[PDB]
Amino acid sequence: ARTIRIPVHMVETINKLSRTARQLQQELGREPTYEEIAEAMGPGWDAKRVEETLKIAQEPVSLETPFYGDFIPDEHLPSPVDAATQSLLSEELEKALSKLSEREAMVLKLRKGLIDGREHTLEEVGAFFGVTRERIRQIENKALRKLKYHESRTRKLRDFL
Amino acid sequence: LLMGVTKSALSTKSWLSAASFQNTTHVLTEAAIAGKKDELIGLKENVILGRLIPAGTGSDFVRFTQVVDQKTLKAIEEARKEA
Amino acid sequence: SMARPVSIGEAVGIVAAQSIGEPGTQLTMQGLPRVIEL
Amino acid sequence: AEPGIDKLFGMVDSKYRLTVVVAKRAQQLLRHGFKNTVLEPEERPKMQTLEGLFDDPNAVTWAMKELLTGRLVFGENLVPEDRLQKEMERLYPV
Amino acid sequence: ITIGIDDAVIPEEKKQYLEEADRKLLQIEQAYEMGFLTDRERYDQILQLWTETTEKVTQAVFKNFEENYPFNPLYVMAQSGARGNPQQIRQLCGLRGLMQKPSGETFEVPVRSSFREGLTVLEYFISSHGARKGGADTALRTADSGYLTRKLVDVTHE
Amino acid sequence: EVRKVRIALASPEKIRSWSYGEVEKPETINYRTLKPERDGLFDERIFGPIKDYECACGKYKRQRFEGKVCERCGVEVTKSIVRRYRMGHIELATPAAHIWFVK
Amino acid sequence: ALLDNGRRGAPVTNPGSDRPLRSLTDILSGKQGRFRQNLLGKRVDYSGRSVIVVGPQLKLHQCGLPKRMALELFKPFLLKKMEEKGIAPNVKAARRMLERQRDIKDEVWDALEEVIHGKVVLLNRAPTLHRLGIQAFQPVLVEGQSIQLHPLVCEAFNADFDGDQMAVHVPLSSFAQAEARIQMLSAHNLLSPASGEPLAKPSRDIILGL
Amino acid sequence: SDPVRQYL
Amino acid sequence: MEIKRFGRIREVIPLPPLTEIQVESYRRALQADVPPEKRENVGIQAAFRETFPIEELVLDFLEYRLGEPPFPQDECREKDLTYQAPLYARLQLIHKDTGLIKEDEVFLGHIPLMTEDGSFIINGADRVIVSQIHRSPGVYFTPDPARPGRYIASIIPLPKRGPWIDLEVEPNGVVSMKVNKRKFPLVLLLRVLGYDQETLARELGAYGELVQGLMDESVFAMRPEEALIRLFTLLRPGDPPKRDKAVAYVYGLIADPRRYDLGEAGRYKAEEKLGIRLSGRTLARFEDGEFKDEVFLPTLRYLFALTAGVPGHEVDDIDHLGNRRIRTVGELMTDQFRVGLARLARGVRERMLMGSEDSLTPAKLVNSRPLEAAIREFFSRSQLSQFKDETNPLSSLRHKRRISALGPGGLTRERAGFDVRDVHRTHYGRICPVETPEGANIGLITSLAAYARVDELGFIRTPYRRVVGGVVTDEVVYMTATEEDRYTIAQANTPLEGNRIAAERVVARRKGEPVIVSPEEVEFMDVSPKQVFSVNTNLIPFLEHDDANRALMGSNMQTQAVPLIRAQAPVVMTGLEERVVRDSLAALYAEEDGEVAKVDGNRIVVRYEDGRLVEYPLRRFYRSNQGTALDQRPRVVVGQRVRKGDLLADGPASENGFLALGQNVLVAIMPFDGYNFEDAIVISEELLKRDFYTSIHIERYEIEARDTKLGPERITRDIPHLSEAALRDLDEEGVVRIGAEVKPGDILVGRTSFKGESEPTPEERLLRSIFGEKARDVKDTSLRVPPGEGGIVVRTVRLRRGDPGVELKPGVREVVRVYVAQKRKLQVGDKLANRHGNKGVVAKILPVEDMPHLPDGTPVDVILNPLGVPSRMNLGQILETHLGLAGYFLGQRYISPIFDGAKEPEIKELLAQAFEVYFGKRKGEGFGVDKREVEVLRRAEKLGLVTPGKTPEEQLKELFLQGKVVLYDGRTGEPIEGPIVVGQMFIMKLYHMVEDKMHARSTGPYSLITQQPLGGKAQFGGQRFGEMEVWALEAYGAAHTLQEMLTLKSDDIEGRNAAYEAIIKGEDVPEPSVPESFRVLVKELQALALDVQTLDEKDNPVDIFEGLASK
DNA sequence: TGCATCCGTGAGTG
DNA sequence: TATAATGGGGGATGCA
RNA sequence: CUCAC
Ligand SMILES: Nc1ncnc2c1ncn2[C@@H]1O[C@H](COP(=O)(O)OP(=O)(O)OP(=O)(O)O)[C@@H](O)[C@H]1O
Ligand SMILES: [Mg+2]
Ligand SMILES: [Zn+2]
Repeated sequence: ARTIRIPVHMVETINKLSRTARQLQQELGREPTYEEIAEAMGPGWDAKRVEETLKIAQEPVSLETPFYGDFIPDEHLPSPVDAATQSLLSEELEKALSKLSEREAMVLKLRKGLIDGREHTLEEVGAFFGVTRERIRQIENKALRKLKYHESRTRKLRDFL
Repeated sequence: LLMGVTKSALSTKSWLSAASFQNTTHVLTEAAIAGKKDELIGLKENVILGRLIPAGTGSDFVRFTQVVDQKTLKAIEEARKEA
Repeated sequence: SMARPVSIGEAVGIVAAQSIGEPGTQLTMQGLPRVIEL
Repeated sequence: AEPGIDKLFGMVDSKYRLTVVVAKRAQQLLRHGFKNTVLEPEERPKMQTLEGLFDDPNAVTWAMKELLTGRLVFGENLVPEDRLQKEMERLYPV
Repeated sequence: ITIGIDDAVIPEEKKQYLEEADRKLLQIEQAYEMGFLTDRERYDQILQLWTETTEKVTQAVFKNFEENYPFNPLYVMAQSGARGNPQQIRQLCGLRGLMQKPSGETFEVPVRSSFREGLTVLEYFISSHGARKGGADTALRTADSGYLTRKLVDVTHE
Repeated sequence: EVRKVRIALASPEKIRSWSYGEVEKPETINYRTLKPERDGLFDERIFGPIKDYECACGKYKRQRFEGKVCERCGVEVTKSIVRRYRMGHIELATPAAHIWFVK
Repeated sequence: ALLDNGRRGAPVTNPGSDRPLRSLTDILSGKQGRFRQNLLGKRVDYSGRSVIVVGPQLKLHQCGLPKRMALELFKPFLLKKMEEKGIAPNVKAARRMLERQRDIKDEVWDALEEVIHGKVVLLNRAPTLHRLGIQAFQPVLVEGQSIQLHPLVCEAFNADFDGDQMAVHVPLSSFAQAEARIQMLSAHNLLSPASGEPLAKPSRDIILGL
Repeated sequence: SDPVRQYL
Repeated sequence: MEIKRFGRIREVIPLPPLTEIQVESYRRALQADVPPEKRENVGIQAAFRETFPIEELVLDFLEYRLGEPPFPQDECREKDLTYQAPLYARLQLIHKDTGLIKEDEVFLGHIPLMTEDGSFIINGADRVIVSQIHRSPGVYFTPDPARPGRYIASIIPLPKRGPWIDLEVEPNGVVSMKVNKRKFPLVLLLRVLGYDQETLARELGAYGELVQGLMDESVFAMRPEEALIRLFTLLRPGDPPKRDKAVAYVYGLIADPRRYDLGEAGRYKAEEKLGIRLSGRTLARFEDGEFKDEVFLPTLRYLFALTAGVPGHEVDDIDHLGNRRIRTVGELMTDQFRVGLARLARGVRERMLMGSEDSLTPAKLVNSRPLEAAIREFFSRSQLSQFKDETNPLSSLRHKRRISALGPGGLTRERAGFDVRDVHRTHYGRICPVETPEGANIGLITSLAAYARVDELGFIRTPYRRVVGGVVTDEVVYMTATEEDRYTIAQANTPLEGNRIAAERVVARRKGEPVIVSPEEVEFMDVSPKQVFSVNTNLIPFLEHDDANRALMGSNMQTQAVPLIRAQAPVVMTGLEERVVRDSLAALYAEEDGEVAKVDGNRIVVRYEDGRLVEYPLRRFYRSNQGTALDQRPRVVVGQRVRKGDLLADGPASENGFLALGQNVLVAIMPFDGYNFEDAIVISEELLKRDFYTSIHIERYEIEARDTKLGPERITRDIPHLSEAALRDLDEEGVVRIGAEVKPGDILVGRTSFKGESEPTPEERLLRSIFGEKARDVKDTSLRVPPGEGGIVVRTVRLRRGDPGVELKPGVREVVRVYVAQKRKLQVGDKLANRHGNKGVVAKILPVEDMPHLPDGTPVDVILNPLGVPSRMNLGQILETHLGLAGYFLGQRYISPIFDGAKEPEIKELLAQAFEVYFGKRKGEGFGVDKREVEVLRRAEKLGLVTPGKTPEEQLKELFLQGKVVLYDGRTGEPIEGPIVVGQMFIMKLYHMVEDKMHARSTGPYSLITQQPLGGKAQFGGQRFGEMEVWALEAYGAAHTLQEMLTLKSDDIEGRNAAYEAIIKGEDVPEPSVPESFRVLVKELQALALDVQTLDEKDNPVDIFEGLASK
């Protein structure tokens, strides 16, 4: 019945919430709070869990509701402004693959994850140049500290926030 | 045979124009059945395709008109004299 | 629009359509029904 | 209106060809840094900034002026594309 | 150039025309009560008479304007083509004219007053029918017209 | 250059030729992780990657892998734009009639 | 119900509503269809809209474009011109300068003037009944919020001043600019394409005076 | 034409 | 000050409570103040008595009650709740077998209450339930459009309470019948009622073409049972004609007072039309084992005698106001209370037959969900439930007095033709002939007349004084339309001496149509000229000189008047501007006599005669629905003796108890260098200086912080990568301080949200590890200020979860509302309008030294072009301008009644009394006549305005009596070559301003599927370049501009990103690629099993998807 | 005579 | 997983 | 529902 399929037992729980809250409303003369529900449910039930259960019990709505999907932006795809700066960040950065070197501007690539997407520790990285976890460190900090001096003279990367 | 403007617009050779007009289903079915190809001749076709319309600056009559200064026009005619 | 021989590439059909349509829509805001009937 | 637009309409057999010529010449001037201009310093269109008279950034206006001078050749099948591109980029670097 | 209520000059021929109209109306009513004419002939003749009178008072307005007040703002704007037309000016100075019944037929009782003189609630209410019908006419025809436009564009775009 | 646009009838074989995998479950996305379901209406194994050059389980995570379908989850690592492109399909039991050509 | 919902018998609706679900037919066909809504007419960037107003001091090929609108509509050009001079380090900083209203200096409004020199804009009023429903105009930067429109063109657009509004559009290319300046310029389109008679003619005040 | 009545 | 009023007509009865159409309706529906023992069977009571008792166990209804609202009105507006009262009902369970009796008071939910002004408060927003006009129930007889000599009889019940029955006589002599799109001879149905052939010749029996033409032997040869069975087989193909099914269906569709319900009004209507009586709101009944008839036979009798030549038989006009009725708020609320009750009864029936047929209680047997959902649906989604128009006090009043023909149960947009839109002759004094929207809604949405009221049957009543013989009585007789059509009704202005008709001949009306009649043949008379118009229409002075097409505009444009901070009553009034302020409940008055104890800007304390000390809180700067600040200001000083019904406070757009929509200004009617071209308006800068046309506008900026599967959103003052310069006006929590200047781009409320798997890609990881500062886990999602918005923060509302009294929606932690008010001065673009239709945009703002001024240095304020006058035919504004000119020097304000107002010679007299003050002061001041005034006098003498051979004083008097004066152009000093009309005019600033409507967009949000820019200023959307604009660019031949408009500036993602990147670097734009929405089209066609192929010239497929859709 | 299909544009607000 | 329960709740035009 | 036509 649901667009978002829910495990049967969970559905049963939600139904229990519905009937309980309905009873509470019928007897109080008003709608119940999370606390009254949590109390009437029994042990192990607090307001938080009731609220969360009600949060996952939400039915998604249609886009073509008189449309509703026309007032909804596309957060995924990069805009021209986004695509621009990202294409200006890489540009103003491979200006640093230069000033450094070939192996310097690569320990940083593994460490920061430019190549594989994941950050390789100075441990794993040692098995690609032979060096141990303290020539790598000096290999890294020589890069950054040099790049830090390459800053404040080109002063390009500041605003890039 | 005299035909109304609507019927004549739907009976056109282009299935894109006919579909974009009215009776989209009735047009698309009979178009897909006959394996119809749209030559992209009219305006609405090239509009849907997002191409340059075959009218005005997009007319083939004036599309490929070239502009060259006499200085360069002569500067190229020298190398194209001998070998 | 320029009182001279038409420039090649002129979208004649669109101009005609708008030239017939414009008065009708404006002279609304046994006339138009007859026009449509024709 | 546009300066001497009647003359330009007299130059062509269709106004759209004129438009194409103007646009293409504008792109030509824009890509070569105006160096390929057939205008003399006194004929060069100018804008009045807070500093003073500087050359007009609008390459379209430039194209129309140059077209008014009569120092431009128009028509179809005059010169192959790649040849014109190569030679012009040679004479006026980018 | 300005607009005052005294710029809506009521021609002096109006009273005479209304009198003659009333006496002819009386003559046709004599031709009705006595059974000399039917109810069709009566209504038609009344309509014709009042339209004719309307024309008369229009010509009177424009003539008096031309001869006695050639620089009158209304006459100026009307003649020059700046704003206004003979009918509207006639409504402003002469009479409002005959009005429309909601069905489409015409009230045999015209609106003798003008905007300068001021109408009665009855005349106003009578005019409201025609005004309403006009607005509805516009609103209902616009769609048809635009539709036609799109048809033409579609049939001639190539 | 494009100068023609042809419309034609799609055979079941053509439909399967477009497709990248049969949709078997009427399930949309995970009701907890908010990720798509396996063989569902939003499965990435069929339609394509959700993020640019990244699989589901996060194994192959960048452009060094492209076209390489993961083994653990089974998702290709191309541009995430492909989910606006790659067609799916549903293999019916008893064939049905296209309502257009009928009515 | 998937291909053409509501075609045969009754249309399938979601529980709790009498609303037929949008099938693949309802998406493509209709005035709200994909064709008439997204192929034969789209929404565009580099386009603004404002209440118009009469600008008698304007020449036939001119219009009064507010500096606020012109700022946004010519933003990418301006970000370049602010780098070619020195009002900003680069383009990103230049854009992050115009973000907050307080951070806008005075040299910006001059650089913007330096940008739009020669290039024109396109004024459009709905309903665009004919070709002259959209016309090209050389923009003149003004204060306030309203767009100043030439009097003589108020007949083609059918634009009075009882609360009307117009939309602006910016030809980007050196081709789109030439098309507008040569073919779409109001001073070039004096006569009517329908009858041949002058459409840009003295009316109202202009007549009343003479 | 009605699946319900037809099935009934 | 001196207030001079005209008019000779003595209006007897005053205007009825203008909001009573909803008050008296809803209050009659609920009857909460009436003890349940003395309640009539109307409204909620009738709903309970129609739904109950429940047949299976038998659940029976006893009584109901309404409690007090859990939250007050202002608190409901505050916390986004509904102003409602808890409903309880006493139900008893009766076991029809045993006799078991269990009784309990069940809670059915809440019912939204109507406030004092006749509005509602649903989910924190004010709303109005507009009354609905519809074709009244009963029996009608319309001529068959296909057959001229024949007539169709129609039986109409209340909407969704029965089907429509047609009795079209088919071409065969015998009458047929049409129900539920089916058709069958009426004979068979006639047999079921127990009608023998003799009863059809005895009761009827007159025309052998109809009476004996109905009789067919092949139907008479069967018992009522057999005939009933046959008809059941005729109506439902597939259902076995069982005797207990046919009776159930037929009864349940015609004779059952549950599914079929004729109107009470409809009852009386049918009773009067057929000349009979009806035992109940139904066509037939089940009595004594068989069926007994009530309606069908007299209906047939009337129908057959209509085809003949019988007196008393006429065709009914369906647009008649005697055959059309008004369903008010109470009835509309009832029809959604009955449905929600019938669904509750279903939940009861489906629970009485399973569970425990002895161990049940009215408590656990009743589920009120469908009822709550029903009422909530009617108040939160109905077409007649509208967002309240409380721009100014008048707007809400009009909104509540409007009448819609649309909505569920009425007409659709395509169902509305010409006839329903027209102004019927019976609209006289009931429905305003003037007040109606211009456009597609004309004739559908209307308004109620001033003296008009709706009776118990839903019909509109209009008052008429009785005239017996010749004496006009003070007895006022409210009549309906059909009641009006009986007598001859003279006009209200007809000459009267005391209480006697003095006119030798009077102008009267017989059935709407006008007729000149003698004073003896006069039975009734109009009570006032104001009775035939709306409220806004009655606020237009000199309306008898205004054209309807512009008067309509006048009325609709008053509604849009923004409450000015220096608002003032017009110098020319009609009289209603006081009552309107009264009934709108914007101003504050005294309940009893006494003395004011204290006066403050926040409160007013009064010591009454009763000795009781009452404190009246003043509503200070409250934001209405449309943004116009509704603020009350005190008008009394400490210790002021006050009588009953006296003013205590002035609401927004209200001055001393008078309606102050706009302001009185010095206007000169003349052209001005083109800045007056086409309705445009030129204003003096002296209007902005003394704050004329300046108003306060408030805008709320709500924000939510919720719990995510990534982490909680925190309202903080800590925002990553920011500066103190941007966080200056924020408090310690992160909310903007109260009383700060906010501009576009400024942070109103700080907020941080955790990023997902967007944990910086190595391009950003490396940058972070380069700049030294590490990447945070929270990102800036702070509520900023939209471009073009701003003002001063006056209020902050912070609601949280875990704080006493407030529980938010599931998932949401905390909600913050920033109230930002602004003081808007008049500027270039704002729309001004008078009460006569004249409107325009402020085109030019001139300094005072350029303004055409009077010779005594006094400059004008507004310059209105005369060209906007002749074609618009609205001379009322001119007549307002002259008397206004007189009122500017005499220091007077006037009350000129509608159609019985200030005539020309009286204005001449007043102007003559004004000229002596305007001119006479200068002659004893050591000043004669100016030199240029003589030139103006020369030209004017040539204009035929003044008399040749007269002193300049006399001639200038002749000009001043014509409303014209000498005007000096400030730019030169030289006079205008002629006399200009200058006076005082009531001009209002309208809701349409440029600060709102000015919008621009370089780039921004795109739609999901289409990838095309959004639509709207709020979403920073682009302008739609529709089909017609494309037709324009095509007609021009602008190919590349069109291609730009179709690609780079729209959905060509590659092309658009490349374009922006091309412009920001100073390059020429790239060649556009194929649109994304076209690919969307292709895939949407493939999903329809259609192979769309983009081929080249060799018919070989070209991939526009670029190897992304192919395996 | 039944069914299916059309019925103007752009923009604002909740 | 086992009392028994068995059939629902406008408006005009083109085309077959 | 409102603005413009
Ligand atoms: N844009 C709107 N803004 C405010 N109220 C609206 C709007 N559209 C409709 N309404 C309300 O709905 C009532 C009428 O709506 P109607 O049903 O005619 O529109 P609709 O059918 O929803 O339009 P569409 O089908 O284009 O969405 C109006 O009288 C008004 O109360
Ligand atoms: Mg306008
Ligand atoms: Zn993986």
